[PDB]
Amino acid sequence: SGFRKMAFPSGKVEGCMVQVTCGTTTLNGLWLDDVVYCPRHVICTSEDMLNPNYEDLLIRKSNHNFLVQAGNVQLRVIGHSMQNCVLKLKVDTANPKTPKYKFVRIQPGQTFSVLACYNGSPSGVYQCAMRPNFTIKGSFLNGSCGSVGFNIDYDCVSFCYMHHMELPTGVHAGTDLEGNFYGPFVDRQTAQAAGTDTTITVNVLAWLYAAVINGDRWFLNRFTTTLNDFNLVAMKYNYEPLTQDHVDILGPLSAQTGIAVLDMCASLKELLQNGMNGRTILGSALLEDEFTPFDVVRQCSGVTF
Amino acid sequence: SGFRKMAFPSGKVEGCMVQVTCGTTTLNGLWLDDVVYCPRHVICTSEDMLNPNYEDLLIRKSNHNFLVQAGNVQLRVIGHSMQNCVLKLKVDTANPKTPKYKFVRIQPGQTFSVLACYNGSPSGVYQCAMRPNFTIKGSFLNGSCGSVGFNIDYDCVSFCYMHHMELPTGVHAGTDLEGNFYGPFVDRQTAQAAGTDTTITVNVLAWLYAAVINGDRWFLNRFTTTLNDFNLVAMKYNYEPLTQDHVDILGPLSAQTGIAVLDMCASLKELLQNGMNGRTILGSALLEDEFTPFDVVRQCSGVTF
Ligand SMILES: [Cl-]
Repeated sequence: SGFRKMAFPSGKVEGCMVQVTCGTTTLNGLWLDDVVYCPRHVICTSEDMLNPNYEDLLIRKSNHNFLVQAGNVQLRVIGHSMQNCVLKLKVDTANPKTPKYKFVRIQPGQTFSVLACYNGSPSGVYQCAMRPNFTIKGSFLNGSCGSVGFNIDYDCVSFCYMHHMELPTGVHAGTDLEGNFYGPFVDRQTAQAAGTDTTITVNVLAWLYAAVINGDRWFLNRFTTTLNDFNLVAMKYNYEPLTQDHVDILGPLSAQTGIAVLDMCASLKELLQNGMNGRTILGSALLEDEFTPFDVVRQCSGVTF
Repeated sequence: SGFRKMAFPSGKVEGCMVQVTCGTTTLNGLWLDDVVYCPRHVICTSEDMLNPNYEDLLIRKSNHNFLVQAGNVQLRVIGHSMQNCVLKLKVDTANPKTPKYKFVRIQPGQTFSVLACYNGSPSGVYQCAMRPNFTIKGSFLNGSCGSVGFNIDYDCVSFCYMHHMELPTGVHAGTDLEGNFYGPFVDRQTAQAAGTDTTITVNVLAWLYAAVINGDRWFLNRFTTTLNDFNLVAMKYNYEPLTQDHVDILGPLSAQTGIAVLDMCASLKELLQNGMNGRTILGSALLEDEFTPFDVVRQCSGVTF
């Protein structure tokens, strides 16, 4: 029993982290087969970041200007190219630790693990979600760019995020591994602000199911609701509208616990309207929305990799 | 910026996890050099656990009864012994992935990362603390025993916990790697209940410092206090008494932020007496106590391994 915010084991990704230095700038790269992926802003100065022209800045860079180091050993760069907001540095040696991997672009509401790194060295691992406003709430300091987010399906690492930017509000923005930013953000130091941080309703419901499975039940009530009635309350509280697709995804948790999805929605409705009254659910005093239904099933069943 | 509940990278420990089977019971073992460590209750049936005599049960076991498997490859057991509540299974092959390591017995209030495993396979990683009542609040299902907790200091893994038992209240108990239980718990299925779950005051204060560093400051006030005055409130709210040793440990965070330790204590006092008023601190609606002062410095500075 027990339910914790749990990251995937990070060893398969640790073996892919390298240091990338261009001039005075050092960040992290991801070494898969004979390619190292990193943020293109490695080529920028702090000045350049206000209004960088990356294609022009890249003209002054050659293969030998990209210093790539794996632990204590230097990698030889034999080519480089820009794809959207990432650079692909072709090296002469395939990473011998390359896991089975995929690149995936995730949807808002999906979760993933981040391996925070500095100077190519892993510092820690934690769990995040792609927020509905396409930011993530991470833990990133200067030098952490190029750290990646991922999921694991048995032996295959699906990389979904690379870290690029911190907004003035302290939230984080980045790209998929094809170099396309999530949301409207760009790799320049400019006035770009995050939209409404909507709560991921289907994830809250999954976590309430997790609570029931693990003994926390005080919030269950005698009520039910409808999708349309619940969504009137969801709107008031800046929650994502619940759809029939969400209901269907919660089917397995509903079957396991015997609590109809719409009954759990009525529990959530009362929690939103009345608060917690100083009580806790799975050790939290607020409604947690960074566990997906699949996360809950996984952790409550013991799936391994 | 940002502050997250962060575990250590788990790769060095992943390479040490094996499966141990005795008769009908399968759990996890830790393979370091030519020894595999696991809970001695692997030799028990579900019946045996009410009142097991481990020395008598072990008489009926030989080396060949302990099936140890590392991934898909079987290890040959050439000896076995019991040390307190763990078994040490000597194998004929040293683990080639053995990291630099130490065994440490931690103090209540200290934190560590857990690599939850099943059938010798890692499932996830998360951060815990040794509670003042010597339980931990983990996420463990049947088959997770033998999963370990650890800290990393650059390249050295300090193993501090091995998982053994779940109490009827859903909290968890286990041993150090010498097989001595934390607290008064025993590896039998009996009436043993946890004591008061005291809040780790020095950790709350460290996390409040983390909040100030990362932009959350609304709880700072115009007040100060003394150790003795603060401890009158700590007692009322089931907080650990704050000592001068704790004050000294917070010195570096006090120097960085310019907020005197006793001023932060006065902020905490007001939070305990008045609640949060529906506000949050670092994304939490309660006072988090599973970050140590060293954790906060580490995450706010970017230490790597
Ligand atoms: Cl909370």
